[PDB]
Amino acid sequence: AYSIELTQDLRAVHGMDADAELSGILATEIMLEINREVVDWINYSAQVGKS
Amino acid sequence: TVSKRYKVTGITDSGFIDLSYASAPEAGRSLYRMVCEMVSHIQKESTYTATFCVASARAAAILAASGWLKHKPEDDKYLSQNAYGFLANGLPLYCDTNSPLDYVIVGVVENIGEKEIVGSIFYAPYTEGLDLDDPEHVGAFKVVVDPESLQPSIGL
Amino acid sequence: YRVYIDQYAKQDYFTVGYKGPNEMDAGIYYAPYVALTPLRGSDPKNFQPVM
Repeated sequence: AYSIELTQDLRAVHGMDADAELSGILATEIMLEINREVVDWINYSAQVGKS
Repeated sequence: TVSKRYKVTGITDSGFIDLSYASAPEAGRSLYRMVCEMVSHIQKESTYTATFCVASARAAAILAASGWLKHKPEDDKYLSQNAYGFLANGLPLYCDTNSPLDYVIVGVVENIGEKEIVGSIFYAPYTEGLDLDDPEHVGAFKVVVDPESLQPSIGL
Repeated sequence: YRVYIDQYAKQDYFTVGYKGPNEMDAGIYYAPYVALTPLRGSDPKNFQPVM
């Protein structure tokens, strides 16, 4: 939910693509979380060692 | 809401002149003195030559009632078709027909070229950074199609 | 062994796992279904985009 007045600002001042930056942080966030999930089902589901 | 109010002690005191139909263009030219004086009160304080004039319809007619506002067929070229005519002083007189005053503004627009552009109310639209079809449109439309009734909504 | 860091770890540890040759022999199954299908739109009243 990025503003339509943002992209024009951010295309002009920073040259960055606005949209393609959010699609950058959403696509990365889900694949970071889905990846933080399985590592957290390994450490959740792992027996206690040295016992 | 910008232009410095022009007040002379004799007549224009209270902030503006009062013109009555009595006797002749003597009322209509008595405004053309105030336009001429406002143009020389730009050249003192601003120092720029005051290249236009703006007046509400009713107050640009009594400045046309003075005579000395000559549109005429051959003179079309220099007034860019928007002007109501040229004051004999050499200024284009842009009829307003909108604002709620009956005012007469004098102002300046001068671009010496390159990066120096000076004149009242700089405007200066911003599209740069946006993808437009043709440069001159100053902002782009957008279409939506409400997802309740599917009929579109267009906005700029 | 193959040692993967856990870059976010609260105290400290090592979790010794197992991964068989098969994709079947695991201990936990990460099975994707659809991947990050992007979705676009715009707020219909104020014309401003959401994604």
